[PDB]
Amino acid sequence: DKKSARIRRATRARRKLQELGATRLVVHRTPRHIYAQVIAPNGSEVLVAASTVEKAIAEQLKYTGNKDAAAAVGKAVAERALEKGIKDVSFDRSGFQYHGRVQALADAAREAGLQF
Amino acid sequence: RNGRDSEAKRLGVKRFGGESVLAGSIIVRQRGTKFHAGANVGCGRDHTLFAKADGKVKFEVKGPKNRKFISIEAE
Amino acid sequence: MLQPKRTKFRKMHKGRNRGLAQGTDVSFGSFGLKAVGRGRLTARQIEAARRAMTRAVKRQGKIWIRVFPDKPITEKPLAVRMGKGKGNVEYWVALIQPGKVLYEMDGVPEELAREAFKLAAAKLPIKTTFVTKTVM
Amino acid sequence: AKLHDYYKDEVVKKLMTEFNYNSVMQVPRVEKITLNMGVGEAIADKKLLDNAAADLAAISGQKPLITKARKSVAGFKIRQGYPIGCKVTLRGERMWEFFERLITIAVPRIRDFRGLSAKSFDGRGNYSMGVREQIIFPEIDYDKVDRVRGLDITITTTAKSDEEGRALLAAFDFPFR
Amino acid sequence: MKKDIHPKYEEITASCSCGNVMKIRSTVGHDLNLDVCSKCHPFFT
Amino acid sequence: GIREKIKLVSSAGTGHFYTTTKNKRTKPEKLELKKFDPVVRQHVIYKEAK
RNA sequence: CCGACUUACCAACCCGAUGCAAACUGCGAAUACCGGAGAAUGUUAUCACGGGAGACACACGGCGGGUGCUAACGUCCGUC
RNA sequence: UCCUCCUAAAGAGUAACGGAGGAGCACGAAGGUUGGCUAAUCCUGGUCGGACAUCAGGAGGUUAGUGCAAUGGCAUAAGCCAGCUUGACUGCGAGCGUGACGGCGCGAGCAGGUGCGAAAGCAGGUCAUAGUGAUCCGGUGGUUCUGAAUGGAAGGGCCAUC
RNA sequence: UGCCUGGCGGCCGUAGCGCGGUGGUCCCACCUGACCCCAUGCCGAACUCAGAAGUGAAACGCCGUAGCGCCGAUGGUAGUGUGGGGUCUCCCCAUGCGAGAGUAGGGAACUGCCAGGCAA
RNA sequence: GGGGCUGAUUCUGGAUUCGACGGGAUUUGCGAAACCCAAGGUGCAUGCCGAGGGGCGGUUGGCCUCGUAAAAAGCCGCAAAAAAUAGUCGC
Repeated sequence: DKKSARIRRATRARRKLQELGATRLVVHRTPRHIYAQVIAPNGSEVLVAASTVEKAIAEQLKYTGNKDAAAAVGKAVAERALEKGIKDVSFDRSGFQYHGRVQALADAAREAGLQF
Repeated sequence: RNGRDSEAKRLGVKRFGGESVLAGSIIVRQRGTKFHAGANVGCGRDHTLFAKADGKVKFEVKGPKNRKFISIEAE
Repeated sequence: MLQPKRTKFRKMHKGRNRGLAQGTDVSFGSFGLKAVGRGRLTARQIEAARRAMTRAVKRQGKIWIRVFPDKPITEKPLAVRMGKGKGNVEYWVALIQPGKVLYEMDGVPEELAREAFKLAAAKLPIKTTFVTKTVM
Repeated sequence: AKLHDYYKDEVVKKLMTEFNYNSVMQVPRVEKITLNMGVGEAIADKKLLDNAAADLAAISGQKPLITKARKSVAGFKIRQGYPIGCKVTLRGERMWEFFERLITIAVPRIRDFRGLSAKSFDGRGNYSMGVREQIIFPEIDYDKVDRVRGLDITITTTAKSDEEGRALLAAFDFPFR
Repeated sequence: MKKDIHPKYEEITASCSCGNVMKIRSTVGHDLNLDVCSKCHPFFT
Repeated sequence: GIREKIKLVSSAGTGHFYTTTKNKRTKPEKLELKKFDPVVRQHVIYKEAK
């Protein structure tokens, strides 16, 4: 397993995000999809959820879950977040290495107007 | 051949549950990590849990492995 | 003779003997002698109690000892003053609570076993009695 | 990609006709070999390891891989973190042609060949063997080399039982004497 | 899988000297002409 | 004890120094650490001193 | 000599059962001590600052123990 | 003298020529950060090699490790490797803990100045608790702060330190 | 709305194991393809990208399963706050507090939100 | 009765009795002990029985032997078992 073993790496960031009580920016990487959510500091309610799974968002590309398709929803989520007036999140690695698509998801979220 | 010992360190709890203390007031002196940090509680160099801000000291147990927590609710 | 093989501490505290037996009733054999008084038994007392009790049947059956000294008890030398260290070990007693079955025998007639432990009762210091195998 | 194309179609239907695999993901696949040359005696001198790696040096892509001691042993005169052995983890695609360099042409190069055992398993069904020397490989010419250096060669397949790993060796003409 | 420490490679074309040819990618060096093949290995008799 | 005390004086214009201990028997070369200088209020290198 | 059979038993690790521990605890009291709320009662019983001291040889009785021989009007600590 | 367990009677504390052990150092890396990872010990198989190397697969579960003794803890690892650094920084410090006192400990946060990461974040030493001596005296560097009629000096003060 | 899945949590062993079944439309995992992004004290095992032909084997999810772990009274029992007593190294009685383990039993969870797919 | 020191030249760590003998394997060649497959040999055999055993009595609880009964092997005590098994010196 590489998934449940990844979780304990994410916990140190996940402990830190609630210990200092900041709104986080979570990721989840699938072979053919990418995911992006914004979750409230209370730790049980998700405010902004914009992923490629939705049928009205996937059809903008041929293959979802690659770098340009990951940036397609990275731009959208902060637009939905800033439409709620959100101006502070910290990017959560969610155990994923900040090199590839989950960096490219974070690049578009930087491009949408949010600061992290 | 024996009798050599040390002077005790006065460890243990300094403030009990429900007590309201100001920021920087030491909650529990301990060697290991018998009480872990919840909210508004930081571990020092020697795991000295201190009150980070105003409020009342609350003792609870949470976590997957049932780790005790000192937390502060700002009252 | 009984003595702890490869024990941990040479010297331990004197301690009190309070409470009742944490060993209830007849488990191993079929007939047992249960101590009634409260006190302690030296390891010298046990073997001479084991010797004379086994003397009655001379080989027959087996005798289940339910106890063990497991306690070094010290004594200062003769004609030395108080303190000056802790006294060294001499002999090993067993802290005995009331209602503790000391020795268990199986493989004898009922009446022969009666004097088999009664002769073992005279060797042992504390007043004690006989019990049968318990039912459930 | 020589024998994998023989594995791709002919062996696959040979497997499901042998053990009735309902799925094409339960037929075992070879995944790696462990070409490990644990010389050992290089504890005192470096070049007993360095040329051993250099005698190992002609199988996989590049330079030869060093290993380290697991802990410190008095009898084998070693301390913790000691460069002692040299190994190979030949997993993936570059390893499939090596079998034809080993299981076909290095087989008739053994001094007084008789056969290899069929009762050597890790419990799960992956075969481990150790060649007594290294000279049977084509890369060694007995000109510049100096040793009869032996090396454990463990093949690890995805066999769910011991007979399947025997069978997955048997599906590629293994010499079961 | 990783870079640069797996015991060296070089493609050669080989041919055993008994009328049986085994010409696969190898790692020997320049080339090598073999002597005995699997088909002439006496395990059959 | 063998870690005899040394001095880490600054390449800056001050005469100030950090003071610490090194094992000059085992690590023969001098120490080079860019600490904070208080007088310059800047980061400058420190070499060993006696 | 082979060399099989047998044996009180010497007899591991695993299973089940049986007891002991101040320096064993997966279990866990009484009371103890701290914080908050409240009411009755008490010549402020609470604490602070200043003037003045004496005292720092304790003793037995009770329980908690160390030690001793669970011997001592013994010794050493807790607490009344 | 200092440190750890017990005696100690579940707050802390608590003695005897009571029971047991450790310290008078080690580390510029065994420090800081980020990234990454998880042991003990078995049996299965395998060239020398067998009981012990190296290698593979499973059991197993931290019985491992944690500079060093015990205790407390630690995988979110405090264990382990890699990468880049010197936060082993200075001026403070609300706040408490603790001893008669001297003294010691913990501390977010503020100013300046740095490293890591992209980022919130972390770092003013080591997982913690021993690894140490008050003052006087004088040594060394920096500072006009003072410097006896004055210009300076000497000598002191201060700050760093021996 | 329901059935599912995925993501993030509350509680965290009635919540966990072992074993008996199921799922690939969707999702998820396996997967294929790897110069280049990037990875490496080694070989696209992990990490990384590009894709999605095959697959539900395995993982995972749910259903079954007490073969175990686990929660577990009631009464009795041990101890003890005081108050007295005894043949006072240990007990009794008055009241007050009340286990540990064991016993009948319970147990293979529940829970909050958000987005997709399928049925209404 | 107690305390200290000394306790194999190392007094703080890396034995290499240079050697037959004792343990382990390695390598070699193949042996019912390092072995099985009835097939290449190959027709009249094996076990239960009965039987007695080199000069003696026995002796594998089984062996050279006995086609239903008087002769034969390894070996036990028997016994061809050895003896200044280094010197040099005495009467």
